[PDB]
Amino acid sequence: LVKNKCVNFNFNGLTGTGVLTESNKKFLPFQQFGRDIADTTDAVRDPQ
Amino acid sequence: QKLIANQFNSAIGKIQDSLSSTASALGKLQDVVNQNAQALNTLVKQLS
Ligand SMILES: *[C@@H]1O[C@H](CO)[C@@H](O[C@@H]2O[C@H](CO)[C@@H](O)[C@H](O)[C@H]2NC(C)=O)[C@H](O)[C@H]1NC(C)=O
Ligand SMILES: *[C@@H]1O[C@H](CO)[C@@H](O)[C@H](O)[C@H]1NC(C)=O
Repeated sequence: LVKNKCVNFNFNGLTGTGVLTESNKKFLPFQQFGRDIADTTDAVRDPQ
Repeated sequence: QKLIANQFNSAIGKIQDSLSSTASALGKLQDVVNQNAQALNTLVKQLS
């Protein structure tokens, strides 16, 4: 995993291009992907 | 002249209150801004 640098990511089959950063967002145990106003995925939970 | 001085200088005096105490004063301009921020915001939701 690479943080804070522009990368080409695949998380649980979700693919894209982003800058992976840490976050304080708190997902309920059953939630996996967060989404934005534009529905483009804002926040994911590192699976491992 | 003196009578007009008092009437003029007092007239400018009233503008301050009518501006500061009433939010609808600029309602033309505040709408011109609230149209773009409304049109762009909607243009982002279209991504959903
Ligand atoms: C014309 O009107 C003005 C006010 O609109 C008069 O000036 C006022 O006169 C009274 C005295 O009765 C004062 O108490 C006010 O302070 C005055 N106001 C101002 C702004 O000066 C003026 O006297 C009137 N002139 C005539 C000829 O009637
Ligand atoms: C994956 O393995 C690493 C060590 O190999 C371990 O630290 C991690 O907890 C594992 N993944 C998960 C989701 O626990």
